[PDB]
Amino acid sequence: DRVNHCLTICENIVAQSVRNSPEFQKLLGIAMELFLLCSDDAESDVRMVADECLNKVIKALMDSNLPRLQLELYKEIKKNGAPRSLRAALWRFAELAHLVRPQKCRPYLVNLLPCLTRTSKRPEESVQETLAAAVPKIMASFGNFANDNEIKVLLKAFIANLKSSSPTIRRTAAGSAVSICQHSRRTQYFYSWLLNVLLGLLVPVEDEHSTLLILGVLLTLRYLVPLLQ
Amino acid sequence: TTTCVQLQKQVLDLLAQLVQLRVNYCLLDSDQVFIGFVLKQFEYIEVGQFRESEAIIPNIFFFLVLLSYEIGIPKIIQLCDGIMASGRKAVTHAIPALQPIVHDLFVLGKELETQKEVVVSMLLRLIQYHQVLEMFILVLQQCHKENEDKWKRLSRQIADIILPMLAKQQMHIDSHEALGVLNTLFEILAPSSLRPVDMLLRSMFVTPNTMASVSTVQLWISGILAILRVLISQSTEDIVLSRIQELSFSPYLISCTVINRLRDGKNLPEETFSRFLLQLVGILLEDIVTKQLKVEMSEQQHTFYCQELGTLLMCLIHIFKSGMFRRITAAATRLF
Repeated sequence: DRVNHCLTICENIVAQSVRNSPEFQKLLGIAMELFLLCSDDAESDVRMVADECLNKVIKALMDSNLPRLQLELYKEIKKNGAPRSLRAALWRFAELAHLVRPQKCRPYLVNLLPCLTRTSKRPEESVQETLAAAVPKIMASFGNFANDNEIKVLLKAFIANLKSSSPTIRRTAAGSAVSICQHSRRTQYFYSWLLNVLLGLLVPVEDEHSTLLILGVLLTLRYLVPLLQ
Repeated sequence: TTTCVQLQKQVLDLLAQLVQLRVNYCLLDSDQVFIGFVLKQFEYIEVGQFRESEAIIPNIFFFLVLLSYEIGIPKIIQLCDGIMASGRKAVTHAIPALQPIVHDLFVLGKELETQKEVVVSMLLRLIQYHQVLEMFILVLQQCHKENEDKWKRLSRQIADIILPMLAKQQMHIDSHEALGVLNTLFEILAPSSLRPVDMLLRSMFVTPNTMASVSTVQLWISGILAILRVLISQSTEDIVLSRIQELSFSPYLISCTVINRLRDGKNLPEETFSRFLLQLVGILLEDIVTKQLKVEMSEQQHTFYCQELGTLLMCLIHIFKSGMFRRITAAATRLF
């Protein structure tokens, strides 16, 4: 009954042919909250049905109503709750980060930096491993719009996860920090800043350095060498 | 509503066609929302907050001038000046903006003359790139068709701008297309602008700052080649050698110890010109042989450096075979 409920919600959203209406926007917001509630329940049926269903709803509506969507989409990032809900959410929204306009990109950056600081500290391995393909897409679409101090704070936030013991969180922090510095604003200055920080982490080498940290620093340098050319 | 840029490019080309084919401007029946949105895109480009502005800007300016033939031309020149005087590098934003402006203002009363002077001064501010030199070849041809006195004065003015830039290696001549455009620029330029051989020789016999870098050598030898083709073509033999007789041009300008300290850190004009040529050959061959392939130079720099040596040996062959240069051949037979 819940599967057919989410599916009839889909077939009643799409078959309106009524766009830019306040009733349709309110119905779409309530039903979008219902979709990311449909994607939470623990079974392989309801999650996958709501997943393909929500992809149909998003791809059917990229033309007309884009900013109402990503308004509701960032509203259900900011809640910062379940792993699977935020995971599928951040999938879709990193994929749709490049459909924004450069008129509205600065508020989405100002509001996406605290949520990236929040979800950069989550100890779940799957949330990190799906944050691997999000900071490149968001910081390629939005990255040229921040100032210096915000990118310094957000780089220190991703550097503070190089100390962990899981391999996935270290490689996602590495790829995240490097892909922040790929598209930032002044690429060579941030490359020199990460070289200063990473060589400061291993200053004189005849010391104890918590070898997981050494692995993380070498993985950051493996991602950072190919762009110093 | 979009963000993909090739859609925006095709929409601007479709509107350029709809304004070329003489329909009314009834696509915006009441208001002017589209063109104000285009001006807002100019604001977002000039700030720098745009992702793929490289592939959109000439179609925007072509649409603006093709609309303004019915927006003033001064507003289009002020937008191009706003991109130029405050923005990114100029091979993608400023010069593809200058192409549809200059091509659709010279080829196709007093206000036109003032805008011509402003656009010419803008091109004089951006001489350093060879695409501006192609655009200025179009300038010189469209001035030579109209009147010759303006042609001679404007050629004189850009000639004594362009020769100190060749003297101080400030001209980007790293490509073969840059030498091609530079040589066709000096061919199409007026003969009375280059007729005293003072400035063509004071910019010829020059020494670079440090020839330890590959690009400095490459720009210096490109300047020497691109002025030496003019000295072979435009001027005779006795005039050049007498002009070297009057000016104190020593043949020990680039001697062996001068080249070595730059890499580490009674005379006939026959003698000076011949030793200068053969020692430029020495620099090119000793640099092609004993330099590494990916350590010191790139792959395109290697082909253009080999290609410079090819064109300089061709210039030596044309000096030795044409029969117009007799004294230089006698000097080379007594200097080899």
